[PDB]
Amino acid sequence: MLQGLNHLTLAVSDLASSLAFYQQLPGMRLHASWDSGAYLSCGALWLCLSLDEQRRKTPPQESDYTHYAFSVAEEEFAGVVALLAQAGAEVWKDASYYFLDPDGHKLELHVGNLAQRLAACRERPYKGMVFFD
Amino acid sequence: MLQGLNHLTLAVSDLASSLAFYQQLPGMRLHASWDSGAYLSCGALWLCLSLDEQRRKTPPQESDYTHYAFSVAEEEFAGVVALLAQAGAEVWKDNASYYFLDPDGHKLELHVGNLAQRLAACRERPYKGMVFFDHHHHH
Ligand SMILES: [Mn+2]
Ligand SMILES: [Mn+2]
Ligand code: NI
Ligand code: NI
Repeated sequence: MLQGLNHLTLAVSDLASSLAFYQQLPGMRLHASWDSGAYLSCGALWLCLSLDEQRRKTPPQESDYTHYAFSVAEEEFAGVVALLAQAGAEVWKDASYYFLDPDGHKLELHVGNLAQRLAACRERPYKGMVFFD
Repeated sequence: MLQGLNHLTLAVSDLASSLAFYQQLPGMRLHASWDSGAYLSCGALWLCLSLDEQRRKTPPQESDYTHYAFSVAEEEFAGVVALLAQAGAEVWKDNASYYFLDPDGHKLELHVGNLAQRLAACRERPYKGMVFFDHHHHH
């Protein structure tokens, strides 16, 4: 039986460039690096960077909505966003902040879990929404 | 401070096709669905499906190595892979890991072991040019 996400692996074109970008994020931690990848963690998240020359840096309008979001407390959301604004991180769309990584992977800062989102969705459902017990 | 992965959102071309696929995985559980998306959980993972016009069934050779792996216990790895083999899930890379695609071509994986165990394995035998940053006394 599946117990959860084991690891998230992102294909990167320049490992040193990607390592600088993720090391600036508070909570991100570098455990090891080698010639074609690196191992990082962020809380329980095991993040793996994999060097891939068949990885393009893609502008956000030319990729789909697949994105990866990281948890930030409400009291610290404003701080982290200011840190990425000062760093010059490019935003790709409009309690969330959407920013890309050096290769164009769509990332997000988000406050709230799945339980708070379903509760909000109960009080105001989307079109055709069904809840399952 | 970033505390961890908040949610993983996958773009899908057929929402109903995708929910059949992910619900076939034991432990994958559906909480809500609507016209253009769904909310699922798997342990602590919050998985979100988002219906997208601009999404192709991408062949594995035409996409990069970005993939998403799910944890399975050692005693149950064979069962879950056998379940996906009988279901006909397309494999995207040879072989404690099993690499399979979802109906849109998102690269997935089942894996036994965590990052602490992989780091231990890597220190017994490192990759090319590997440098470790958690202090150890392995020789
Ligand atoms: Mn999101
Ligand atoms: Mn993997
Ligand atoms: Ni040894
Ligand atoms: Ni020591």
